[PDB]
Amino acid sequence: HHNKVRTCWNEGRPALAGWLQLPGTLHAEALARLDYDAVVIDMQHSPIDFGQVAPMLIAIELGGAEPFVRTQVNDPSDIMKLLDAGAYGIIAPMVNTRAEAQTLASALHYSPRGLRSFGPRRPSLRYGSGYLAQASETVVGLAMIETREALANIDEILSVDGIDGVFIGPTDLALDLGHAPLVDTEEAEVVSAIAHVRERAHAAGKRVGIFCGSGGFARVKLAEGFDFVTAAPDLAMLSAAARQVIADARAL
Amino acid sequence: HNKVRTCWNEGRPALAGWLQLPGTLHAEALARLDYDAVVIDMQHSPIDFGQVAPMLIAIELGGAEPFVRTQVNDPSDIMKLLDAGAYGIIAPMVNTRAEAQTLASALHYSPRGLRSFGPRRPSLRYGSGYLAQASETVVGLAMIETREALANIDEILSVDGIDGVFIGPTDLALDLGHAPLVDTEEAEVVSAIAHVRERAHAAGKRVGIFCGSGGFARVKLAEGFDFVTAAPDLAMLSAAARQVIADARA
Amino acid sequence: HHNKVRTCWNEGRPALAGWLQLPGTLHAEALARLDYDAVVIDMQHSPIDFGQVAPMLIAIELGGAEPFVRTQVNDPSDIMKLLDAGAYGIIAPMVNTRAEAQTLASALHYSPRGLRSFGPRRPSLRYGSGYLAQASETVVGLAMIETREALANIDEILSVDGIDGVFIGPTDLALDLGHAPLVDTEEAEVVSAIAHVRERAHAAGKRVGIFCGSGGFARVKLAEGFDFVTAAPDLAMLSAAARQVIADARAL
Amino acid sequence: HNKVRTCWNEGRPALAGWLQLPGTLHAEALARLDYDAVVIDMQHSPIDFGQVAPMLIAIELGGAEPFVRTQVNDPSDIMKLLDAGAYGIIAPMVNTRAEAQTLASALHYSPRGLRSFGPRRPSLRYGSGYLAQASETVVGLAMIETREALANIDEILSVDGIDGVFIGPTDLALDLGHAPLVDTEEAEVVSAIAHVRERAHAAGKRVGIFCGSGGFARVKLAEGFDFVTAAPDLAMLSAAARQVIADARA
Amino acid sequence: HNKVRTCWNEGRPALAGWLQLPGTLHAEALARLDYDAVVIDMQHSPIDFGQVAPMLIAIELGGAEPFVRTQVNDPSDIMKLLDAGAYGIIAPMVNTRAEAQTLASALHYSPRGLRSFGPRRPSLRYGSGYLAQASETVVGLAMIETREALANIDEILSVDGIDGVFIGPTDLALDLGHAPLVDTEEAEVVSAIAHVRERAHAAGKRVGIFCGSGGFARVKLAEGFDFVTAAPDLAMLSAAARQVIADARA
Amino acid sequence: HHNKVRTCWNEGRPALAGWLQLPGTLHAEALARLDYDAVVIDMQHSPIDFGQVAPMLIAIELGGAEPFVRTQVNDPSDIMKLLDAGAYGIIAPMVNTRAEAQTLASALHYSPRGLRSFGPRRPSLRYGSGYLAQASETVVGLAMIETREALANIDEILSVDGIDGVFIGPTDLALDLGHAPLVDTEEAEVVSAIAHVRERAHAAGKRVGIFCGSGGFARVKLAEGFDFVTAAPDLAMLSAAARQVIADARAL
Ligand SMILES: [Mg+2]
Ligand SMILES: [Mg+2]
Ligand SMILES: [Mg+2]
Ligand SMILES: [Mg+2]
Ligand SMILES: [Mg+2]
Ligand SMILES: [Mg+2]
Repeated sequence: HHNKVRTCWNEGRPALAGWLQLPGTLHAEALARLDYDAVVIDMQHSPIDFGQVAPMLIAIELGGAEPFVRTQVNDPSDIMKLLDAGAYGIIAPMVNTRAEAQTLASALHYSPRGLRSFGPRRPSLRYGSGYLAQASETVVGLAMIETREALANIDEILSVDGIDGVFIGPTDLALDLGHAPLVDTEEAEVVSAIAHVRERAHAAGKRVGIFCGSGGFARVKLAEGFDFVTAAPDLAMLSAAARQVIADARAL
Repeated sequence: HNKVRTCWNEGRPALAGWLQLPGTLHAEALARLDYDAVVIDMQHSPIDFGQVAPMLIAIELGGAEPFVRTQVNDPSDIMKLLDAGAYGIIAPMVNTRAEAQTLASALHYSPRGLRSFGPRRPSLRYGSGYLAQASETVVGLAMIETREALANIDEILSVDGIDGVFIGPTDLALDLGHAPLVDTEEAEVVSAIAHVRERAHAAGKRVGIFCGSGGFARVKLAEGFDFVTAAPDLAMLSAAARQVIADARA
Repeated sequence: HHNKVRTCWNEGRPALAGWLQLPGTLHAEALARLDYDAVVIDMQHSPIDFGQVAPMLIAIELGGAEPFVRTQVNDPSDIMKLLDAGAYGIIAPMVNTRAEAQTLASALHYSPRGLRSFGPRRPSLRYGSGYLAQASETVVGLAMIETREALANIDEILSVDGIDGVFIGPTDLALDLGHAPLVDTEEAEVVSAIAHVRERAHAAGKRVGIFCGSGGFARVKLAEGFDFVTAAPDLAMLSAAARQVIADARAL
Repeated sequence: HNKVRTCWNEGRPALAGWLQLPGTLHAEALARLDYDAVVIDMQHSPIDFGQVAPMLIAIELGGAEPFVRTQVNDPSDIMKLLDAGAYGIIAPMVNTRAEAQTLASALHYSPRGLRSFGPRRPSLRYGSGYLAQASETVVGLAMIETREALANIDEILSVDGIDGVFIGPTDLALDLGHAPLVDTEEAEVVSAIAHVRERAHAAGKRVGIFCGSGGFARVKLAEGFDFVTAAPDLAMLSAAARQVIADARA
Repeated sequence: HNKVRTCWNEGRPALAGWLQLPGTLHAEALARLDYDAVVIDMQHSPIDFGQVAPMLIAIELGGAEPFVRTQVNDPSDIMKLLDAGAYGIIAPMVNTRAEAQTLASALHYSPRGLRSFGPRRPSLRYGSGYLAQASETVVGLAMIETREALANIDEILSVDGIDGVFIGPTDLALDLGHAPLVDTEEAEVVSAIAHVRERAHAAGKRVGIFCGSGGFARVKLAEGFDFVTAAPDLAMLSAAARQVIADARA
Repeated sequence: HHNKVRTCWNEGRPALAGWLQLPGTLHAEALARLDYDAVVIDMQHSPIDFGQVAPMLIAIELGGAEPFVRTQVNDPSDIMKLLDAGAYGIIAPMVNTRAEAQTLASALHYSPRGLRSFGPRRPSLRYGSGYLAQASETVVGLAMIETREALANIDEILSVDGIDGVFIGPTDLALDLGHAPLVDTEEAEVVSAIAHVRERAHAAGKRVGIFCGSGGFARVKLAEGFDFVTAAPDLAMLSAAARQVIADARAL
């Protein structure tokens, strides 16, 4: 009867999250049982549709981790349907303006605080009769910052009461600033942009998250005071592991 | 051409992946690494027929030979996988000559076996001359994972219509009264594994083995195993995630 | 070769409809074979995606009931794809303005009456060569009224020629008015709002539907002159039935 | 712990749900009611392996022990369900001691049976010490639904590796030449059902029964049945919908 | 009523479609053409149980009798398809009287067979009086596709609980040592096919045959075949696409 | 390592494409192996959802043909998710204005040329390390012209740099102009409209495609200089073939 990421935050500690681009329940449960506070299912840069995300949310919850979704788009009706299927954290792409941040906030909260439609199929099963009283606290909402425009509008995005804060996509931010879309990019202008967003989030009393492609990059981001750190995509970790196993099998 | 059979014909072993996670994306990505084949496990996984079918397509596009470790040595199940573009079969619990003959029966059209004719995907890969070459397009391995199979190894290896045997060493360890540890050092299990390899090669047959690590796979290749699997997608992914979390949390 | 809800209406009788939040064809056919005129598949407050709705529409039609969908969102392209898969009734959420009611109407009718795209895969199989001539009559469209704004705009929503009328969500209307989201809410302000919408729909020569959580509430709504009454969600009926079976099994 | 086995160890019977409708949402909701277990029917339903797999997860999250009534007493099918987190098995058409031995063979690792080792989901629930306790994590019941099974009840009950028997009373009614009515009052069927219960308890074994109603389930619990199912999701939902329509239409 | 059985009772043969492509849309569209039945092939296709279930619904809505050609003559597989609204069964590799008896056992409730009782979809179509008429709602055909089946034709035809036999002429051609060509002119295959038809009609039983073309189907109907399939969705679609491309490219 | 449609165009030859409304991989691979340059999966006038399109794209690529998708809607996030699943051609419906053509272009190209989000799961596997350098060339984008409005705005639609050109839906264009939605319509006003669009596309140095319901109509469109010709829908070809087989089986 608590959001595990929110419990971390209430203790003044960051949350470490997994990141799934591969559909299915077995790896979802296994990774949820490791020392992850949450597991983010990526519905943007993956082949995971609604049909496949639904049982994965169940598997992550059984594993003991908070099920999160990175959506395809900041669409209120998509986000509401994931909340009612037991997604307890939302990362919405391409939040570039206050109005887009208000669109995300609108989907996370029942009236009067937003316009979330009422039919909480799975949250009512998890939280029971006392769900509606605490519904807003059961859900974490992060607006993605991955453009020049979002960078320019960061203080107006952070002024929106109904979002917990922001989630940095460093590779898309690198690409939008005219740099190589490198995994864990340390391009100086992108590093400055990322530090600026982190500073503005904490100045506004808001949370800041970041996508990492490695444990090493995630350690530095945790040391820099990021509230929500993801590492690393199941597909990238599996491909790296398989390459290494093959190299060791084939070695002289 | 069957890429495993090409390895063997060029005097080289095959290195194979091993999938317990359903889905096409990791299947294609691992197929594109330096694997000759990728085995889809339909026994110790939740992969049903519905999920295996597009995975075989994804492995083939990746450039690796799609293999299936079946739930059971059942001829009709094996025939449906062959017609869906499974070009290698590893059948569990082949403990007798008669069970090895049941496996062979499913891999070959009449007169050599009783494979039913309707090759939906092989006829697309191989074209109208598929029948003449059908037996050579498929690799069949009988699993050795019991004391009984170990006792009957010579009679299993006498069946002309299987390429040879595939050692399941965790089940073999368990059936011998030892811990079911992958890549075991247990003296009796190591002796039994070497024995099966020696008997397979003495009978002019191929021998494969399931491995949990690249380091163990290297030794098995050096010992002369024809078909070496390393390592299950789920085991590799869990180990990689544990390590990433340890690096993140210092 | 008739919409069964439209046949009820042409005889001056209301239609009684089922309501499915559980995916699958077996309960869909079984409930379609009961004394329901239609069966609504809920794609908003359920885990039912397009992949799962498609065979359910087939099952409801075989059962003898009119297949309806309550969509996730009033999106024309979503609604058109359901019509071409054999959805013969559409209930669109969050129709708060005339322009939003015009967006719903646009999806239900071929040019010149709307902008429905032509490729009627399943309706052409049901209706045969005479489909295009009667296509608009084969489909029932209802705009959902579940906000203060929709209540304020009810006469402008009802002025849209291409919708059959409106569908009241009483629980969301209760929540949006600052009341408890109760099943079959009788909160006085919500009861007044609901009676107002019914009066305005019938004054405009339009149909009014309502969601019910019970047979008892549905009987009253039919007695009040509602044209389209749903009762009750498969999940709620199944959970209530299971609770009662367990209570009888465990009794002294 | 296996929640049915905990009931039994604390001298209480288990009350179970029964699912013929595929999907996770009703499975979790019913699991969260006062059911000790929820049986997924893979025989008299359209539930295939693809659909059962996430349902077992949903029941476990709900707090109930996930059970499966299989299509057939097939060892390889049963082993794949155990490795997907089925913690109870009800196998149809167990008519002989040999068929009861086939069921037991699938539930236990060597030396006690021939269960293949690769416990994907049980190793996640139970951790690295799963092998030592694997047999106790699983409840196995042989179905009694024929005159033959009734005649062979003592020989079926002599098999040490099954917890006991599960009466399918509609099929038993049909095979005795009576109407296949659930919760039957047919004198001969009631006598046969009481006989099976008496013989199971005399052999120190558990007895279960399929029920169509809460009222019949109450009597079966009062008679000393260890495992009582009431009632199928489809039958409960159809009855509830008929009643709602009758109330709506006056 | 079973629409194939209605044809037969009115002294007419049935013409059937044949589906190797999964999905409901083509299944309903072809069901609405002048086919009496539509066979879903679960052997030489990637159609699993998950995909067959909604296809049976789609064919029934179309107005044609839904049939399944199973992967194997397995009673439990056949019973699950009957309870999902398969109203015709074509079982492969029926080579002996005992195998024909195994098919009959699955199609009939006790006392006539051992069909398990839980008719989910037939009870919705036929209502509470389904048991009394269940056997007549289902058409059962044993496949003849081997020299052995040909040799045992009289003993196969002696089994009262099958409507008759279904010739698989490509497999029969292959097992006789000929090219597995559909609609073959091979003298010995044509003689064997006529022989099976003559023996089926002499025993008061029905005979069906798989055809690759409308022209061959016309001849088989003129020869007195009771159940004629023409032609597989995949073969018809590929031929149609080749022709469209030839017309487009001049 | 080339888009097969783009290779045709670079040789000054048109591409011939298949058209799939039936879900599944087996017919997709079989048709891909015929003398088609591409195979279009229709996600608008079909029951094919994302879950079903994903393995079909794999099957078409294995067959040797370029996998294309006709989307349900011109939605950037939908189009991006198909590109990352190995859709290498996009046909977007209801492009009626320059701004709508700019919305399509925005989804097909990484920054600076558009705003495509970076996570190319399947294109990175096909193209390897040299993908980002050539990413825009790997993808073909066509705006659908199927309304009066699109016809009126054809030169403004064709002025958008980031689209290869346009795709004519002749049946929807017939319907929107107040004519019968006939397969391969030769309604004089529709034939004039279609010739006008073809002339304007080639005057702007842009490509023009067209949907055909027959090989005979496709031959004429190729002879008229259309760059991209589809013929014919799998469902229509299969139903026609089945009718003919039945007629031959039943003939005296
Ligand atoms: Mg609402
Ligand atoms: Mg055959
Ligand atoms: Mg259109
Ligand atoms: Mg084993
Ligand atoms: Mg039974
Ligand atoms: Mg992005």
